[PDB]
Amino acid sequence: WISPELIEILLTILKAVVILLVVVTCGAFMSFGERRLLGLFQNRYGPNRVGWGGSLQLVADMIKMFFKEDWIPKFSDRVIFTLAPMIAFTSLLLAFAIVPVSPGWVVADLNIGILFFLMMAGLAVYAVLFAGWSSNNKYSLLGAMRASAQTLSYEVFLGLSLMGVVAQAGSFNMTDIVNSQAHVWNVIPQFFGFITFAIAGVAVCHRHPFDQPEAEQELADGYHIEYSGMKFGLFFVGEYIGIVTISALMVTLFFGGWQGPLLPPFIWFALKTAFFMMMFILIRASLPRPRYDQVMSFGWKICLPLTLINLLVTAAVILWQA
Amino acid sequence: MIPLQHGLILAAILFVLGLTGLVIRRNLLFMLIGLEIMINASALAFVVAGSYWGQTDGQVMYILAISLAAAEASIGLALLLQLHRRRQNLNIDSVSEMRG
Amino acid sequence: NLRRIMMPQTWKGHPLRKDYPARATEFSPFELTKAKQDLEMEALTFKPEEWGMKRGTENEDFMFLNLGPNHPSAHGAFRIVLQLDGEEIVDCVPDIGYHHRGAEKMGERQSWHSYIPYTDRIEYLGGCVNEMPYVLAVEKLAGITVPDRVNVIRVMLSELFRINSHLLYISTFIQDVGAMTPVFFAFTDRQKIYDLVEAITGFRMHPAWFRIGGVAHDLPRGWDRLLREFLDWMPKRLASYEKAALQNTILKGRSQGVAAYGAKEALEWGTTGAGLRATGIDFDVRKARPYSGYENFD
Amino acid sequence: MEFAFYICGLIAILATLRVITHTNPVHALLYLIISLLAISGVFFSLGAYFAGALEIIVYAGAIMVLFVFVVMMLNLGGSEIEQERQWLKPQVWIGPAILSAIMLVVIVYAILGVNDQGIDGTPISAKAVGITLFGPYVLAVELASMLLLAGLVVAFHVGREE
Amino acid sequence: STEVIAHHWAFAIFLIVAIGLCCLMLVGGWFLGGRARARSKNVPFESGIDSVGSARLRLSAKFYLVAMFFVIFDVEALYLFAWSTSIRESGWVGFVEAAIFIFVLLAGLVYLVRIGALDWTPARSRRERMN
Amino acid sequence: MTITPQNLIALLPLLIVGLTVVVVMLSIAWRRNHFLNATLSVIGLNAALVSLWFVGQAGAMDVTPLMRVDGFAMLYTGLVLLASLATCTFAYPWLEGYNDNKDEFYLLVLIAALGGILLANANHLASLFLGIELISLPLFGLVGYAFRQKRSLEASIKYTILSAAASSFLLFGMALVYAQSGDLSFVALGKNLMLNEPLLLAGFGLMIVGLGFKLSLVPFHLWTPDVYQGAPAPVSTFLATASKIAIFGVVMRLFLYAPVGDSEAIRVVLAIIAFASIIFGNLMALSQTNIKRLLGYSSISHLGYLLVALIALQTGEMSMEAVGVYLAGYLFSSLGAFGVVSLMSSPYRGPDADSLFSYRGLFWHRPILAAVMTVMMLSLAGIPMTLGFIGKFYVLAVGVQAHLWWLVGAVVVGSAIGLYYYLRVAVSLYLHAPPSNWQYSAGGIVVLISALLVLVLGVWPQPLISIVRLAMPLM
Ligand SMILES: CCCCCCCCCCCCCCCCCC(=O)OC[C@H](COP(=O)(O)OCCN)OC(=O)CCCCCCCCCCCCCCCCC
Ligand SMILES: CCCCCCCCCCCCCCCCCC(=O)OC[C@H](COP(=O)(O)OCCN)OC(=O)CCCCCCCCCCCCCCCCC
Ligand SMILES: CCCCCCCCCCC1=C(C)C(=O)C(OC)=C(OC)C1=O
Ligand SMILES: CCCCCCCCCCC1=C(C)C(=O)C(OC)=C(OC)C1=O
Ligand SMILES: CCCCCCCCCCCCCCCCCCCC
Ligand SMILES: CCCCCCCCCCCCCCCCCCCC
Repeated sequence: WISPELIEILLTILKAVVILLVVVTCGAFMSFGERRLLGLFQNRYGPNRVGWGGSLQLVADMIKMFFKEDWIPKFSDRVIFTLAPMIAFTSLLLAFAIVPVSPGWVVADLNIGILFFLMMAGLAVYAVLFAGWSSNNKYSLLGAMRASAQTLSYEVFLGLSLMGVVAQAGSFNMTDIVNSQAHVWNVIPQFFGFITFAIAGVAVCHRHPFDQPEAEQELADGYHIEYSGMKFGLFFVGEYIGIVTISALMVTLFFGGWQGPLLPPFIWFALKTAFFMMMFILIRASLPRPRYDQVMSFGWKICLPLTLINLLVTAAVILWQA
Repeated sequence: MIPLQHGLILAAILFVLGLTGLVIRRNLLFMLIGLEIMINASALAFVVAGSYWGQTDGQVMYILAISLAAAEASIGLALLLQLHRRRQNLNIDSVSEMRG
Repeated sequence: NLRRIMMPQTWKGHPLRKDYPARATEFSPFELTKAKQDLEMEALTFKPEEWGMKRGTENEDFMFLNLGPNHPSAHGAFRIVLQLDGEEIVDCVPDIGYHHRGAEKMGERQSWHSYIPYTDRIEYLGGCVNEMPYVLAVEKLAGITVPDRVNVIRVMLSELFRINSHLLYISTFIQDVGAMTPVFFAFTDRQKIYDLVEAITGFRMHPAWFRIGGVAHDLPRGWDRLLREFLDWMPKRLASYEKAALQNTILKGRSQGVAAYGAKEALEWGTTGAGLRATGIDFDVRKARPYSGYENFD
Repeated sequence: MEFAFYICGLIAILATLRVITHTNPVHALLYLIISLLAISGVFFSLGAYFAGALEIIVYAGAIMVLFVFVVMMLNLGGSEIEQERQWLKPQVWIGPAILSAIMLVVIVYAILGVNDQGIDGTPISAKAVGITLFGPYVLAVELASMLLLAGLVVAFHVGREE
Repeated sequence: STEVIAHHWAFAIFLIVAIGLCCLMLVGGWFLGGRARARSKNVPFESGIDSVGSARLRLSAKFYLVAMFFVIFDVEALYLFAWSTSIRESGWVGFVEAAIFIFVLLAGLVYLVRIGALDWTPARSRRERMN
Repeated sequence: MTITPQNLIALLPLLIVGLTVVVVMLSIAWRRNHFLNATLSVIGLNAALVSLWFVGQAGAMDVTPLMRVDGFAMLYTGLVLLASLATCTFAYPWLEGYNDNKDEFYLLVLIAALGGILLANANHLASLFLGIELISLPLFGLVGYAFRQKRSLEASIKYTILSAAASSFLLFGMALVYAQSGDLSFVALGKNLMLNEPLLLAGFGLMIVGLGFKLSLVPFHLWTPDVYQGAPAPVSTFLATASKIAIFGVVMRLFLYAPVGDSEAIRVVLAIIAFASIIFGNLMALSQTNIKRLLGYSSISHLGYLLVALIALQTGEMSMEAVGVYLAGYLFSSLGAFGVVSLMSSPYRGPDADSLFSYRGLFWHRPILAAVMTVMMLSLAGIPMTLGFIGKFYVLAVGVQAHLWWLVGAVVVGSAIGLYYYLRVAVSLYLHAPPSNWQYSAGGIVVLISALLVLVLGVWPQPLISIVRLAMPLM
């Protein structure tokens, strides 16, 4: 089995496996990082005792989550109940599989690209829907209805917010998208696409301020009330992986991806992705939660016309300069 | 090297399955689901035909097909809402008082 | 609907009667059995027919939801039973009595002096504010006119605990609206107040420090240093809370126009304090019926 | 390519057969999701990448609306399952079974006589579909916008409360 | 070629290992640790008191009209997705077509907003009474 | 190919109807005004009707692969525009009694008229599919416009489900045809053939299933009396005239242009469908006490007569002008009959007046409406001095020229059965039974003008013959 083609195949497979393991590790260590960064933003420390600087807090949480009683309620639809954390873990991981983290480091150089991300987000809503319905809990059903309402709010304009970047690159492929930002990052021309994608991508992960399915103050944590043990941990690890994926996609589409003047390309990609991960934490710490009817009104009356007008203006600019 | 006949046969199987579901189900929601299966099978047949000829027209007809499917599902859900509001049941045999 | 409101439905007797025994040790110790647990859990279960509520319309069913006693937004042992049409509240029944401590019955059970710590725990974020009307009413019974220094000490402790309670209230409102950060800083401000309050009274939450005829001790040497430190610390923190949270338009959209009532509704329900004065009725006890030397402050 | 086509088609056939003969509506919606994912995999195996992407994209939203309506009306525990199971009898399905079978037999007999050189599966890009869509098919785009407008107006007029 | 089939294998292994890791963590959570036994353990959580009814009910959502409209608007979005990847090839004539399409879309949206089709807030939650 | 300014000039009624759809909808968004929105809709339809003159001055040419504009498209666009204008005129006094919102009716009528114009100009399988759905879906809304009633909701659900099924059938047939041929244009359906390829024939059979549903042709006809009775009476007017006329026009164009129109198997299947349609539609209307169901079975029979004229399209040369003359006469007679039904049901008060006991003795309170309705019953019967006879005479001449003797005998037998039930209605008008607004008067003027046109062109048909012979497509 000594051939350049085969060893290139295993090299690509090994690079994909490394990307997958690093993304899952970043989700778990960013549960820990959310705790530490919230401590930083709130003039405190967060977990800094278990290990050096709290570095073993994630290990202790993982051991506790594994040896917790992982139960399935007798009143629940058992197969759907077990299936919902699997969807929550896998959907935005698969969405990460199109992110080019470096030249030569991408799992899937798909022709559809950002279309595959839209596919995975549209699949990702069903995790919360199935968790809310199957658990046979009133608060969880209210959370599932709120999650569907949220999906109505953002999915109408998420892809349209990406369409200006798609129009400028002339392609759905994400490597072409980062190559079209060789001179100017897309946050400058596609600024309105950037803010609408920021809103819709925060709403994709059901992160605060769009945590209405899991609203603690209203629904007492909502759709995942009956979950415990590693199914609950699956929901939150999938949420943090979704934060990682949305931040990396924001970097890839609007901030040049890995392109930068001095540092190695992965250093630039990791720095920008870490900045937007921190921004996820900071907006969780900073701003209050709107009512979900107000969120639906904002998505349908403000964001969607903004994305349509942005696409029209972007096309007029492109055809004027061609 | 997929034969065109195999794709057409798969689309025909899905079409007749959706038609059977439309006939044998009294619930209006399952009838709408069978209608969705029918139109999706016809759109799959168009995609197969477009891929055999190497033409974009198969996917263009697919796009028009799912636009019709979306608007038809919208109208069917509105009518199902009216049937549930005005009958408290989704039995399609109950709405049969015009005859002869 | 003349049913019990403090005691469970399967309660025998009327506890504020003079022949009803006060102490729990008069009766058998609490023995939770399976039959008793099933009985009192049946008695706690909401019955919508007893409150004139239907189970739904013809088109849809109403969801009867327990908002409490264990809910993050219920401020204690407190249940509201929500009749929900989707997310709309058709009607609600607030179910109280889960925090009944028999404090009035205990008032008949303790001496005039030994009852003061119970007055502290009537409104447990209030402290010396709760002590003040009791000691003033006892001093009316005793024919006592306290000196001016007592009046100023009691006013200062009352205003410190009013700031403590208001800090908790504002931060928890912001937390309930959705922004969780200002509660950390506001409890730091509460710790500055508690530095002064611990130094003066020896205790944080329930000082039990007012006395019939005065206060328990003189002010310790160096209290003014702690008061000056808190008065320097507070206003920048409060301005930061205002700008960061209370002037955020999402918080305004969550709160402005929400659960609104006017002067007539405030008067007919006995609403006092900030709700009544929010209706425009300028009624504060410290101005209308001045007590404890509050007339000497501007 | 043929591996993906045959396995995705088999999964789509089995999931659709599970859909039309199922009692629980939420389970039926999940099998419908699985069947549409499988048909999208069939689309990807034939080189119709845009059609497969749009198949997952717009049916994930559409079945979400179906779930909303199922939660609004159908889900009641075992009451709707018992009512739906009593609606299905051996006679009720065996009636249209031969009708669908002979329709499939006639359609398959007509299919098997056509000239077939095979589908090579060369990808037809989304850019080419966009060029054709806004090229020769301009009137299709504008009148499809009018069709979706009509769907909007009909849905608003019918599906209201008062 | 070879990079394409290498990326196909990488995508396959990525999906397989991700699903297998999820299943492995589910199995490890299921089998490790003890189990609790209680009389009311298998009762759904509703803040410590028994339910009135259950979660299996005809709970009427208020945004169902917006759900129909969302399905329609997602199909319009895919038409614009097809346009946006080939803007330079379609030229100004394709721009005029998409401008007409987007204008009809926006007129339908304006019509839906103005007739109150997108409003489902109850009257006591519309926040009319402010200072 | 692109869109030339000349192509835009040929696109004028489509552009005007789409623009007035947008304008009427924006006016609805601004403020609900029943009078203003009805006026804007009829102004747009009249503007398209008078822009037909500029379309005629342009000439006959192709607009994209999807559309072809010739005199045939002009004639059928004019027919569907007249049907839509009459539907709006009948709809206003009916909608005056409607408590809910009335302005969406005209929006749905305009979008359905747009679908009719597209079917008039359709040269493509994509155009045919899109025109069919652009007609059908606004009719899902219009048939169930009074969804607060049992019958309108029943008719809406039946029409919606069955038309979705027919659209799926038609789309699968189109896909099979495309898989055989490789082109979706009408002229290329059978160019690569030996014309009886099994997949092409099966595709055209499934398209025949969908199109025969839309044309109420046996055995895809069972929806017709239910949906005609359940729907509001102006909706029944539109569904009987514009949908049938536009779909039969695009079917004529498809069978004229496609090389598989000359296949013998398709001709035999269509002959069987036409025979069964004529006989069954006439037989089922014999014992109908409801005027709407009777007119539905009547529509089945009349579409059977038109199908007879379509079967002889490849053989003779008179078939297309026969279809034009027949469709003009049938449009005017159906407008008169369904308009008298609408004006008797106006204003809306719940259940419409559709029983024959309601129309029994109509002459003693509404003499003009009784005269119009009896003229329409004579015309639908194919009695001389009416335009319906001129259409029946054209159908018989076309059938005799092609030696379709079974269809000729079917037309004679069905005409006798029709004589029975039409004369029953017409004489029940004159037995003995046991408004005040200018829009109602406009509806009365419309049915009176239709009656006078039916009488005059039955006596003197030559102007209609010359007009229809002028409306010739591209060979
Ligand atoms: C990599 C991904 C992560 C990236 C991280 C960084 C970006 C994070 C983005 C966070 C987005 C939060 C968006 C929140 C939208 C809330 C809109 C809403 O519903 O507001 C409601 C409120 C009052 O509602 P109203 O309609 O007036 O009242 C009707 C009452 N029935 O209405 C109002 O208060 C009106 C004003 C609404 C303002 C909307 C928010 C503006 C945009 C987000 C904040 C800025 C983020 C940074 C942007 C780039 C800056 C360079
Ligand atoms: C209150 C406001 C009221 C507003 C008015 C409403 C009522 C009146 C409506 C007026 C409509 C006018 C339509 C005019 C169509 C014909 C225009 C024309 O000039 O056609 C001529 C053209 C052939 O001549 P030429 O132009 O020289 O062509 C050479 C090569 N192109 O001819 C052709 O190519 C074919 C032309 C014939 C096509 C059919 C005619 C149009 C549709 C008529 C439908 C109704 C017919 C049945 C009723 C007949 C009654 C007598
Ligand atoms: C490999 C498996 C590792 C499992 C580790 C799970 C750790 C979950 C912590 C997430 C979290 C939860 C649940 C949480 O409730 C919370 O409070 C709002 C946080 O912030 C302080 C969190 O970070
Ligand atoms: C979680 C990070 C620190 C914030 C601490 C929570 C804020 C203060 C708690 C308010 C509160 C009070 C007083 C309270 O009494 C109560 O009932 C038990 C609650 O519901 C659970 C409350 O939320
Ligand atoms: C917070 C950043 C999260 C990144 C997640 C994705 C990273 C996947 C693993 C990438 C490993 C290889 C990096 C590139 C190697 C070549 C360059 C080396 C010098 C920087
Ligand atoms: C209460 C009303 C229920 C209506 C159910 C209708 C079911 C119809 C099933 C028809 C099955 C036909 C099977 C084939 C028959 C032979 C071929 C067609 C006739 C020649």
